Amino acid sequence: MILDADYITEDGKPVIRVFKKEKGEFKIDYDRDFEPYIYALLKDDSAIEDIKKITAERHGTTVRVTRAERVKKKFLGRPVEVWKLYFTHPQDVPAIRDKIREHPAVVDIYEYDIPFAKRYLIDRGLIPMEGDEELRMLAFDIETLYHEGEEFGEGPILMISYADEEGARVITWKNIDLPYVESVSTEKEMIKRFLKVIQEKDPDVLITYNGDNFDFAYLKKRSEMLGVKFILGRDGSEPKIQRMGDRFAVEVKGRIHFDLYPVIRRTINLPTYTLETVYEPVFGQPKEKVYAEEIARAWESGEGLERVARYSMEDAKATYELGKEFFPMEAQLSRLVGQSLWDVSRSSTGNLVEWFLLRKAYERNDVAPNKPDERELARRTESYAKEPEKGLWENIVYLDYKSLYPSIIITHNVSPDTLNREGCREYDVAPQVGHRFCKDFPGFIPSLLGDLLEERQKVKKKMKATVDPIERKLLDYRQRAIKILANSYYGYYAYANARWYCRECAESVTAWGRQYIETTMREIEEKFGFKVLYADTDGFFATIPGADAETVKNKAKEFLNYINPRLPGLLELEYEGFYRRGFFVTKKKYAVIDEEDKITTRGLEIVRRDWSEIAKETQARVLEAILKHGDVEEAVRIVKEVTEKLSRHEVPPEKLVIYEGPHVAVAKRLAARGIKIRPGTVISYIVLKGPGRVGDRAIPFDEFDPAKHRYDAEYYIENQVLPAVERILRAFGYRKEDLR
Ligand SMILES: [Mg+2]
Ligand SMILES: [Mg+2]
Repeated sequence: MILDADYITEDGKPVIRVFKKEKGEFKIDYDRDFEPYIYALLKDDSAIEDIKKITAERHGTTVRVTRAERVKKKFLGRPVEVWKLYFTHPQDVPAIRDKIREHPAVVDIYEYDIPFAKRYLIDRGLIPMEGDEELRMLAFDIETLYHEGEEFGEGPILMISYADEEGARVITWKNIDLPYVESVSTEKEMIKRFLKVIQEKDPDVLITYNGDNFDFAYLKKRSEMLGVKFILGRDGSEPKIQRMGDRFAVEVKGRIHFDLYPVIRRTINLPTYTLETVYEPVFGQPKEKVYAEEIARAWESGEGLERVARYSMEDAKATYELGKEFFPMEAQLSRLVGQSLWDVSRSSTGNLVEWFLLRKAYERNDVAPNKPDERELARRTESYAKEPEKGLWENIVYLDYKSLYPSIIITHNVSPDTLNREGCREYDVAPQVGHRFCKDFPGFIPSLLGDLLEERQKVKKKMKATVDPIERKLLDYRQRAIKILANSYYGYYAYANARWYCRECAESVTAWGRQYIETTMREIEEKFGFKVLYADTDGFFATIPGADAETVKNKAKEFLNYINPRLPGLLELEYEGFYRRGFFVTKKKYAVIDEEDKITTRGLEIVRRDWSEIAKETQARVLEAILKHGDVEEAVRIVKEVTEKLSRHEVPPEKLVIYEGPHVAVAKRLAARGIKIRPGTVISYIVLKGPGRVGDRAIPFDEFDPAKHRYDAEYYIENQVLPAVERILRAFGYRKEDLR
C-alpha cells in the first residue's frame, strides 16, 4: 500500500521517493528518471528555436530548456498542437516560466504549477491507500504549564500522553501515584523517553488534535534548548513544519500525520468545536475541561495534580478513538481521488474534484486550463444567490429527489466544452438562461460523472451480496465516497479558484432544477388531488386535505410510479417519510413530528451561547402542545404560567444557571478565591437583582443562598424565556404582549 511520495536532490537532480507499507514491512522505492515539464501554444512552429534559448538563474547557476517536442492534444473539445518543454529540476520552472510566456510568439503556457511528486503519481498512474492492509495507529498529546505572560515556548512540558489499542499511558517528570502514569528525572529525560516509545512501536499513522498548530511546534522549541534531537521520521529526520493557508501543517517522513481538527471542522457541523465538544456528538458521553488547575498543581506538590493526570490519558484516548472513527472515509477519498491521505484530509471538496479531473485529463490526453490570476479571480466573485402554507396540518408525506443536479448534468450534457458551440446540429436550451448545450458528442465532465454513478451501483450490488462483516464495511465506505464526490461537481462549477470553472453551467443546472420541481408539484396537485405545503431545492412536503393517513401513504406511492416513467434521464422522486403534524414558518423554518412522536425543527431552536435550563424546557413544552397534542391555545397558556412563577420568584434557582458588564462581575468574586481568568474558561453564573442595568449583576453559582440572594426575575422573562418562543407563536398569530 502506497502511503505517500516526495523528493530530494543530489548534485542538482531530483530523486522521487515512494513510501510503501506492504505485507508487514516498510519500503522505499527510489526513482532517478522522472522529468519536470510544461506546455506552450506558439503562434508558429518557427518560434521554438528562439524559445529553447530563454534562460534564468537559481543558486547563482544558469537554467535552460532541456528538450522540446511537438505534441497533439484536446482542449475544450477542440484538437490542437502544443510544445512540451522539459527541464532538469522542478524548481527551475518557477524561475523561468514567466519569461517564456511574455515572449511574443506565445499564446499561453500550461500545467506549470503541479507539484513534482503529485505529477509523478498521476503520470505513472500510482494510487495511494489501495490495499487491504492493517496499519498501526497511535495518538499523543502534551500539557504545558501556563506562564501567564506568554512568550510561546517558555515553560516546560508537564506531561505527554499516548494511546494505542494496547492501553493508554502518560509520562512525566514529577511524582504521581496512578496505575497508568510514569515518572522520570527531568522533562529532557521525559522527551527522550517519548521518542524511545515511538521508535519501539513504529506507527504508520500518528493521530493528533490541532497537532498542526501546537503540539509539534512546542515539542520542538523546548527541545532545541533541552539539547535533544526530536527524531520521528523513518528516515531519521525531524518533523517538517510547512505552510498551508494562513496557518500551518506538519509532516513526518515515512509516517502519516493525521490531524483531526480539519476533518471534524468539515464532517461534523457545530457552533463551537472542542475536543470534549466533538467527543460527545460522535458517540454518547462527556469528558471534562477548562483548567487553571495547572496553577494549583504548580503551587502544591501533593495533588489536584493527581486529577490533571486523568485529563491527559483522557485527551489521549478521546483522540485515538475519534481518529479511528474518521479514518475510513478519508482513506477511501484518497483512493478514489488518487492523492495521499496527508493532503486529502486537509483539503476542501473543491480541491478533491480538481485532483480527480487532472488525473482523468491526463488519462484521456485532454490539456488542462489554468487557475485564475488576480483579475480573473476578481470577477468570479460576483455571486448568484415559494412561500410556505400557514397554519397547522396533518398526515404529511415528504417526497425526496434522487441526485437532482448530477442527474441534470448528465441528461442535458452540461459542460464547459459543449457551451454555445457553433454549427451544433442538436442541442438543449437552458430554461430562463437560454444557454445552448451541444449534444453532438459526450461532454468531458458529463462522461466522468456518468461513469462514477454506475460505479457506485456496482459497489452496492457487491456490498449487498457479500457476507463478511469486514468486506461489507469497506465496500460501504467506498460507496459513500463516490457519493460525496459526485455531489460536489455542481459547487465546483461555481468555484472561483476552479480550473474548469463555468458560470453558464452553474446557472443552467440551477434553472433546470426549478423547472423539474415545478412540473412535478403541478402534476401531483392537478391529477392526484394533493396540496403542496413547503418546497426545498430538492424535496417537498404534501398531503391530501381531510384524508386517512393510510389513504395518503398509498396515494403518494401511486403518484411516484406514475411520474418517474414520465421523467427524463436518471432523476426520480423517492418516498422519504411520513409525519402526523407540522407547521411551516418561513423559507427555512419549520417543525414536524413523526409517528414515533419524535420532533424535528429547522432554524427554530436556541442558537445561543448563553442558553439556560428554564428557557430550553419551555420551548420544548410549546412544541409538544402544538405537534403532539394539536393545541395552540394550550401552548400560549403554558408560556404565561412560566412567566408568572418566574415573576413571583418561585422557579427553582437550579434551572436558572448559565454558561458563558456581567462577565466583568463574575471575574471579581472569582478573582477573590484567588482564581484568575483569561480567554479559555468556565463561566457558570446566575443573574441577580441589582443597583444598575437589568443584566449586570451576577455571581458564580457556588456563592448562592436562598436567603441572601434573590434572582433578577425580569432578566429571565425578557432576555431569555420569551425570545425562545416568540418566533413559533408569532406564526400562529400572537405577539410578545400576549405572553406576559
Ligand atoms: Mg492538546
Ligand atoms: Mg492533554
